Amino acid sequence: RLEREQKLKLYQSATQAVFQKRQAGELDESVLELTSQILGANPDFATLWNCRREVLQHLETEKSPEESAALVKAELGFLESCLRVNPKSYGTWHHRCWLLSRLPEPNWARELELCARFLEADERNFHCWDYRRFVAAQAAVAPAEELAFTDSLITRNFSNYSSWHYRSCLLPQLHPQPRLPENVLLKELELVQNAFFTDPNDQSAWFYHRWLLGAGSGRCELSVEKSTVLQSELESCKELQELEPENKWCLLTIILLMRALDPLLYEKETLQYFSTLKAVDPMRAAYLDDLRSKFLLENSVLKMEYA
Amino acid sequence: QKDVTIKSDAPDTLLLEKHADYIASYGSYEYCMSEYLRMSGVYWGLTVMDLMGQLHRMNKEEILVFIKSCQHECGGVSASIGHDPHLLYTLSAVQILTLYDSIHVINVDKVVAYVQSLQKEDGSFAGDIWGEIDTRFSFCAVATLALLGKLDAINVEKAIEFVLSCMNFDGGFGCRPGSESHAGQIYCCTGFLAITSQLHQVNSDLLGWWLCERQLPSGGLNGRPEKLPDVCYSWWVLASLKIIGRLHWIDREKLRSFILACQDEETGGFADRPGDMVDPFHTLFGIAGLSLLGEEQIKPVSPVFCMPEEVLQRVNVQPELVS
Ligand SMILES: CN(C(=O)[C@H](Cc1cnc[nH]1)NC(=O)OCc1ccccc1)[C@@H](Cc1ccccc1)C(=O)N[C@@H](Cc1c[nH]c2ccccc12)C(=O)NO
Ligand SMILES: [Ca+2]
Ligand SMILES: [Zn+2]
Repeated sequence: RLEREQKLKLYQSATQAVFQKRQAGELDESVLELTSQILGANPDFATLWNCRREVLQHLETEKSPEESAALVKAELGFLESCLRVNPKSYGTWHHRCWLLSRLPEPNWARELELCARFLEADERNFHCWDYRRFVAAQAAVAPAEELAFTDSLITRNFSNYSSWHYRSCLLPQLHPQPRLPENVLLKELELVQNAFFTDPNDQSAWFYHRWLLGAGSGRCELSVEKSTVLQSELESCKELQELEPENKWCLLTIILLMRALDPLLYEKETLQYFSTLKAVDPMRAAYLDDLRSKFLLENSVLKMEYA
Repeated sequence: QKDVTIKSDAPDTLLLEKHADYIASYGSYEYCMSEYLRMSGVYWGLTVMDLMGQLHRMNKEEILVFIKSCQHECGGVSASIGHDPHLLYTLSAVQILTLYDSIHVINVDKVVAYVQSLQKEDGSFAGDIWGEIDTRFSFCAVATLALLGKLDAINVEKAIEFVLSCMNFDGGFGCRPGSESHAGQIYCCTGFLAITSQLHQVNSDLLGWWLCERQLPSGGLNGRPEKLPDVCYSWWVLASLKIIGRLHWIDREKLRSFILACQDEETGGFADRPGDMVDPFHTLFGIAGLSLLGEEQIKPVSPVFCMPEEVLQRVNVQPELVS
């Protein structure tokens, strides 16, 4: 308690000191000193990151190339130390981006490795994924390399929502149309199916799978291979349903598969599965009723299309 | 899987009088450490007091002077005196002045010029002169301008194009193009799309599903898959659902019980989760959540602006929602 009273007065005094120096136009290393003592514990104090940038911008004008490189290397170390303490601060990640974007010869390979390290610690850190995308763009890293990165992350352990998300963005880049190709789609279906049969509680694979089911070319355009793959998925989900009777993701996916295969032919079973799913996932009853209503309306329209 | 377990002696009734008392006395260690967001802190306190019918217990004249002293020569508003201007605190300031019907306390023309100056060629907005790009700031920009009646000052079509480029495979939105979906970002982007009349471009059934899957067995909502529930993500999720006409897709009673369990019966205020330390941020979002769920003791709240609807009716800024 008294230590907090100590820290508070130390931050307070350092803060006043920085503001005081700022009005005076004293853009020097003493400010870097003061802010380092505040930003470590309080990285969300954005005005202090602004002060550091004003100081660094000022100092580069009135110092040698070698002196400015030294200041930049000291900044990279300070930033890394801040990130280790709080890897989820917008201000710290932005300052690192601001810094790297103005360097003459930035080492992007080192930055990609920084990202790999932080993603080992927290594979869901969206600040780090965002930074990695920034570095990948700057360094002109190809989508295929990043696709390789995501697979290792997905297979080596769980916590995969962020990795699947990244794939959803990378795949369309490997096949850019101004809606994935079927060969690509079939491979992704295989990969994601492994995922949710490895961990059927992992919601992330199920969310990505629902996307892949929509990313096709249509039910009356079903190829023999895709038709067979989806029917196989359907049977494999029924298998899982036996092993995990409380698993709602597999029940929803069964409904979605029957939709993808033949809405009218599977109408009976679709309605049966809605009843089971609502029993198993009652908090979603309202959602499921609206989905069922939408499906029954689609079916009425399909039936009226009859010649 | 990851969830909280609510205990059977958790509060189960709304303690409004205690909440007004808590906010009325707030700011008489963490207070001084959060001075970098003071303007937003003031907004949270005033808005929740107004939702509870208690705004008069706050100090209007003192806040109006503080706001004027936080507007910089460039037109932007800072979080506190001597701090730097930012879109976040510019919005907060304008929300406060709207609550108080005192917009001409600051220089509106310069606010408009500041917001206008932060738009980039791709339609995005930086938060300030240092260039951080985030859909949060697209929302701050249009919400600020909407409240001032000056939405026409920015490039709206390019702003729309940028926000839509942030829409993801799952129907949600992230910070920037390619960023992962997050409830906070979804709230900002659906708010943005409500203000700019573009809700028809949202896949409401897909996003609605992603949002209702945020509800955990405890009744609380998380902000993305595999995270613990929190009384504030609970708010971003519900406001987004209301904007897209899918509020009924969550279990209202279970969520209401979770929110009420986050109250501190002794001190007043809400915490992020039951038993934790309260703060004005979670007090606002807990009370705002309860209002959206139809709590009679609380004023109707705008899901777009998180201000009382009666205030928005007054300035005639009421975005049409999906339903
Ligand atoms: C900067 N903030 C945060 O980082 C919080 C942290 C937190 C929340 N719950 C537990 N910890 N995070 C947060 O508010 O997430 C919000 C958000 C909003 C939009 C996009 C992404 C994230 C919070 C404050 C805070 C800090 C630390 C601890 C608790 C609250 C914050 O200021 N959020 C902003 C979010 C925001 C951005 N634009 C807005 C427009 C209207 C309303 C809100 C906002 C806010 O409420 N402004 O008025
Ligand atoms: Ca008063
Ligand atoms: Zn919270």
